[PDB]
Amino acid sequence: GPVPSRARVYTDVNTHRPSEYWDYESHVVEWGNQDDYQLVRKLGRGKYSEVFEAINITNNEKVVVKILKPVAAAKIKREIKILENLRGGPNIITLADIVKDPVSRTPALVFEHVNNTDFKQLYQTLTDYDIRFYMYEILKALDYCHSMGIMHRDVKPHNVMIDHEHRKLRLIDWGLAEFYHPGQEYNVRVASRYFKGPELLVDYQMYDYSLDMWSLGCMLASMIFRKEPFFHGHDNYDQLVRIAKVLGTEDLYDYIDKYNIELDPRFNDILGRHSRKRWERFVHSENQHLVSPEALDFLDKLLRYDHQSRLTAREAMEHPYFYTVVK
Ligand SMILES: Nc1ncnc2c1ncn2[C@@H]1O[C@H](COP(=O)(O)OP(=O)(O)OP(=O)(O)O)[C@@H](O)[C@H]1O
Ligand SMILES: N#CCc1c[nH]c2ccc(C(F)(F)F)cc12
Repeated sequence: GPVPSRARVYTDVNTHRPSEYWDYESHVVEWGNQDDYQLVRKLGRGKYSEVFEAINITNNEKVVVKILKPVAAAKIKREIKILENLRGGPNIITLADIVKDPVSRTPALVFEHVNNTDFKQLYQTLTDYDIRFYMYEILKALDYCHSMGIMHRDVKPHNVMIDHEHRKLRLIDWGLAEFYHPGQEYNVRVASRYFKGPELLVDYQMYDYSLDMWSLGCMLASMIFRKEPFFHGHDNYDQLVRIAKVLGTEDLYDYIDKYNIELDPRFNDILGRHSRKRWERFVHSENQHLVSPEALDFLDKLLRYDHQSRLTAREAMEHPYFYTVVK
């Protein structure tokens, strides 16, 4: 069957920590006072929650309340434990409280509010310097959570809040996050389609933190090349074909061979034969201002089929692409 894999960094984190750290089922939730929060307006509704802007009436400060939809309780305790474990970490959203919603009778996660800049404005106007600056801020969040034995598994621009006025970034939406345990087989139905790593698309379950680094590369490619999304699959199968038209099919077959993966036969008629395209092929007059040899070298080291061959978040921080960023 498939050959096992383990991360090349932070494999022992959850072994060195006490069981209480990762055993989220055993965690006893400390419930706050639901009346401290007055809902102001609905901000959105996803598959797993309804999101509201609210006011903490004990300090008159804005908060965001995520009221969980009645779903599997195991997912809820996992997100709570991860948020508590990561609290105070660089650029990690702060979980301010956990209360029982009086209407839904389900948990409501209270977060610090970020006065976030409109997603479209960020995509359209962040400069070359700003992309490098904010990518460095995301790497601080990812190296932190990976160093804490957690993979985010849903890295994408809608999960990265920026209050541009205050040069403030927060990595949010930890609902798909998981503790990394070497040898564990994980569910491949994670991340948004355009950000799914090849490991997910080829149904390789023994993945790790490096999945986040692929997602980050997808985010970077779409920003610098002005191509939203960069890999535009019609479904999860066509998603792998879109990647193969850029990275080539030879390296894909080598990846499948190395990990002894049985590729879904549905791919035999759609993958075709493709050679890697040099990153310069995607440069044009409308994206030249965001492209540099350092950006292309960095992107090249994230977008690799072999999850063990990608830069880790800490190695990425050392890359020349960030030399210009004020530290
Ligand atoms: N801490 C926070 N501060 C401010 N706004 C927040 C915070 N957390 C979440 N939000 C906002 O809550 C809103 C609703 O979130 P939701 O997951 O339902 O939608 P979405 O982000 O637009 O979708 P998706 O990420 O799946 O594409 C979004 O506009 C998001 O920016
Ligand atoms: N794509 C897109 C827009 C966007 C939303 N949140 C971000 C966080 C970082 C970056 C960075 F500039 F660093 F790539 C971009 C965004």
